[PDB]
Formats: sequence, C-alpha cells, structure tokens
Amino acid sequence: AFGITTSSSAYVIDTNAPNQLKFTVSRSSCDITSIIHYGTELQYSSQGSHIGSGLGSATVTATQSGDYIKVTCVTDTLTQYMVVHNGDPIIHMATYITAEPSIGELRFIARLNSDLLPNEEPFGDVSTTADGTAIEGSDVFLVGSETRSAFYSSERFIDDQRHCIAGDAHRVCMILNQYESSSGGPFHRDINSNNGGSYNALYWYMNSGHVQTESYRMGLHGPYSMYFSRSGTPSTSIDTSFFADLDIKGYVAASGRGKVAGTASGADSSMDWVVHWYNDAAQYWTYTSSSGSFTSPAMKPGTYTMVYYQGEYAVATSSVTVSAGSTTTKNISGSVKTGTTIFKIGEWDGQPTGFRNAANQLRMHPSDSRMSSWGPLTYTVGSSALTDFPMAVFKSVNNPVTIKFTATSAQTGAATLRIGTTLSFAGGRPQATINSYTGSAPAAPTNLDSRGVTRGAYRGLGEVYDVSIPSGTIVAGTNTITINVISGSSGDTYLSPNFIFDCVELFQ
Ligand SMILES: C[C@@H]1O[C@@H](O[C@@H]2[C@H](O)[C@@H](O)[C@@H](O[C@H]3[C@H](O[C@@H]4[C@H](O)[C@@H](O)[C@@H](O[C@H]5[C@H](O[C@@H]6[C@H](O)[C@@H](O)[C@@H](O)O[C@@H]6C(=O)O)O[C@@H](C)[C@H](O)[C@H]5O)O[C@@H]4C(=O)O)O[C@@H](C)[C@H](O)[C@H]3O)O[C@@H]2C(=O)O)[C@H](O)[C@H](O)[C@H]1O
Ligand SMILES: [Ca+2]
Repeated sequence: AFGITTSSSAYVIDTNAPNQLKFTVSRSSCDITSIIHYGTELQYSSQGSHIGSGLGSATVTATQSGDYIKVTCVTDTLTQYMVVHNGDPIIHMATYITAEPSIGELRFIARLNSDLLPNEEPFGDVSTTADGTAIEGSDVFLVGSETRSAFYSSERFIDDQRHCIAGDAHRVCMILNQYESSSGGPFHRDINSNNGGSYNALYWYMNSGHVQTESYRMGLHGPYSMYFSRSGTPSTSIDTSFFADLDIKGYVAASGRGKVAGTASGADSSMDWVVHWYNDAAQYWTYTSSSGSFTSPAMKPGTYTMVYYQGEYAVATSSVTVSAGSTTTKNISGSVKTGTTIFKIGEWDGQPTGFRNAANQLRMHPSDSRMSSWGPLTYTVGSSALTDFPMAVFKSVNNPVTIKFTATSAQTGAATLRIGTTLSFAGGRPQATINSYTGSAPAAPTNLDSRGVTRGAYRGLGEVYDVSIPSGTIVAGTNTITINVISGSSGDTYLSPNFIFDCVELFQ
C-alpha cells in the first residue's frame, strides 16, 4: 500500500508503483539505505544514497498529503526533500541550501548495485573506471589500455534532461528539468554517472568547482526526479508542479513566475542559437527556433543579464526584467565582426569543434592511444584539414603551433591575427610570432582552479587574443605564424599550462 512505515531508526516509503518501489530513509542521517524495485534490492549496502557523502545527522519527518508522501531532512544550512506520488516509481527530490556545503560542491549521489546496474547511459563504459588504475589525480583511470573518468559521462546542462544507469532487468534515470539554481550557464557539464568498481554511481551535480565560471546560487535546487524502470526508458516529461502544495522552502510555483519571449537575429545560421538569462538568484536558457524565435522557461521575477549565442559564442548581451504572470517581449540581435579574411581556422562557435581530437576529448583522456598525435604539427593553410589542427596546445606537449599560409601582394597591409580560445589551464595563453615579428605577451587569464581538458571539458571563459600585425610584415608568398602558449607555471604533459582553441582568424 501507498504509505509510510515507521521504526525507531527509519521511515520506509512505499510509492505503490505497479512494479513496486519502496525505499528506506534513515531517521538519523537521511541516507537512503535500501531501495526495493520489483522485489530487488538496488541500494549499495556499505554507503547510503544521499547529498554529497552524507548529511551525517538530520532532523527527519515524513508526512502524507493526499496522494503524495513528503520526507523532509533538516540540517543547519541544507534541507533535503523527497516526494513520491501514489502509483509512480519515482523519487522526486529538491535541495534547499542557505549556504554552499563545506565540500564546495552540491551533488546528489545514488550508490546502486553495479551487478544489476552495470551500464551507463547515454555514453556507455567511458565513465566505467572499475578495475582502473589512476593516471591523473584519483579521477582518471586506465582500464586495460583505455582511459576512463566519471567526467566522460558529462553533458552540457542544456542537453542533459536525462541520464541513467541500467542492466537487463532494471534502469534508474535522473530526470532534470530545473537547472535554475546551478552555476556555469547552459554549456556547463558535470559528472553524471560512474561505475567505479564497488557500485554504479548516478548523480546530479547541482553545482561544483569542475570548470566553474560562476558564483554558487542559494535557495531551492531542482526539483529533480530519480525514476525506476524494469526495461522501459522514462520520458523526460515529468510533472513536478505538485511541489507547490507541499510547503517546499525556496519553491516558487508557476504563478510566481514570468517569461521573456522574442526573436534573436543576425548570428551565424549554420549554428544552433541559444538565449541565456542569469542573475545571482537564477539562470535560465533556451534554444531558439531556426527563425530565431524563443520563449524562456518559467522564470523567477527580477532583472537578468540576457545573452545570445551562436553555438557557445556570445554575439550580444542585454538586460531584461521579469514580472510574475506576464511575458516580457524582448528581441536580441548581433553578429561576430572581424574583417576581410585572409584565412580562418575553425568557426566562431565557442567550441574546439572540428579540430584534431575534439570529439575524442569529451569521452577520453588526451594520453589515450586512440587520440591522434598532438604534435607539434605544422598546419599549412590550403593543404591541411581542420582535423590536422590541434584542439589544444600544451606548453609541454605540442608547443608551439606552427601555421603556414600563402598571401598575395594585395594582402600585405595591416592585419589582426585573432586567437580565440574556450578554456585555459595553469595560466595558459598564446603569444604569436608572424614571420620575424613578435606580438606582446598577454597577462595571465583568470584561474578557474580546475582541470578541464583532461576531464572532458572545454567551456571556460572564452578568452580572445588579438595581435596587431603592421603593414608589410605579411609578405607575398609563404608566411609563418608561431603560436606559443606562455605561462609562469609548470606541469607534466597534459597538466602543463594550456588552452583549448576556438577559432584562429587572420583578417584585414
Ligand atoms: C591532478 C590533481 O589536480 C588537482 O586537483 C584538484 C583537487 O585536489 C582534486 O581533488 C579534484 O577536485 C575536484 C573533486 O571532484 C570530484 C567529485 O566532485 C568529488 O566529490 C570527489 O569525489 C570522490 C568522492 O569521495 C569521497 C571522498 O572524497 C573519498 O575520500 C572517500 O571518503 O569517499 C567519499 C565518497 O563520497 O564516497 O565521491 C566519490 C563518490 C567519488 O568516487 C570520489 O572520486 O572527487 C572528484 C575528483 O574529481 O577527484 O573534488 C571536489 C571536492 C573538488 O571541489 C573538485 O575541485 O580536482 C581538482 C582540480 O582539478 O583542480 C590538484 O593539483 C591535485 O593535487 C592533483 O592530484
Ligand atoms: Ca570553434
């Protein structure tokens, strides 16, 4: 039956789902210590499923409100909520914080039986580190001859409404339709799952210091939903609006929200367009249609910075105010301006898209034998393919990048060499030589104090480095550009100072 079974040490919540879902919540710690789905225990028995590594101690209450059961766990700065609906094999959750946890990240982790749930979806065994030997920190492993990381399960938050772990008789998915309290914007990615040897971990990283570009946000994180299937795959259309009736702290209901609608225009139409709104309280985003039309998700009232991307490259920024119960009509337009192009390597999309190893980097370590050579490589404009240009240059792996290009006598005037990047590590930034002419050393970029390129990430601050080339420095015939990554810092191989490339353009 749908209901709560109480003992001194626990509440057993029964969702009354057709294929059975009961779970045990510790009244002392708020740990999920047992999960029975279709007569089968799914929960790792040594460690609970919980926020972080455990709340440790919490004040726990359970109540029925009609066809809903709510479990509340209170700590000093964090309230954890679990809500179930009669008939549904889902643990709905929401996490209310007034401060960032001590550890400096906010995650939920489900620690589940890896024999029954060995697989990871949608990306496969790339995040299975079981039987792996660490090759970097304690988060990148070698399994046989293949490199592996929990990070290789990651996905841009804008595209991460569902990820799961699974076996032949059970599937457990995270359903994620509310990223408003997270940090890093639409292109932030994070750890999703990890079969690490003892159990298979399923996550939602509400926030983290993994390639973090923003301050943390307080208030209610989620709702998020952990779905339990036999062999089905749950839709991402899961109604959580019943949270409005359960006095969830920090919860703002539909009627407390407003929107922004309009049309974005002017950007590169070969790319997906994204509109992004943020302030200290909340962040929202949406893809636009191919005509540029957009309607924001339901937004908390307030004033927001509004950004228009082609790919992950901001072409315009603006400000907008949202009122509860109304739609603010707000258009946005803009484009990337350069000049008359001599050559262009890659595209202005805020990604290493198309470069050598770009597709692999998301799902493996740069040391992986399946990677193509890092170089040093000479890219000759007109003969070399884009997949011959390294996605990253490391001070101590493939430094420098040499570019060969032909110019006509009509192209010997003043130019700007533009070096567009996505993300830096250890102070990495480019200094350019063109023929016998050396550009200035730019100052160190902001340090994000995080590995990235070795952990499947590329979305950083997107620094752009322009070099003014005087007239008559470019010559008719062959020319040479040397891109050196400079930095006062030092490191072994892929942890040496580096940056990931976005686009390299020479224009007049
Ligand atoms: C090469 C490396 O580079 C630099 O590294 C720093 C930093 O020193 C390093 O720890 C790493 O930090 C990030 C990291 O993020 C990951 C997870 O989000 C985090 O929860 C953690 O996960 C582990 C965790 O285990 C718990 C506990 O830590 C264990 O000791 C044990 O008790 O079990 C606990 C448990 O909950 O089970 O959770 C497990 C489920 C998981 O399996 C564990 O991996 O670590 C992850 C990781 O990537 O290592 O940790 C958080 C707290 C931090 O905020 C992140 O920055 O990466 C940093 C960086 O990239 O800069 C340093 O130079 C370092 O010395 C060097 O070795
Ligand atoms: Ca690019």
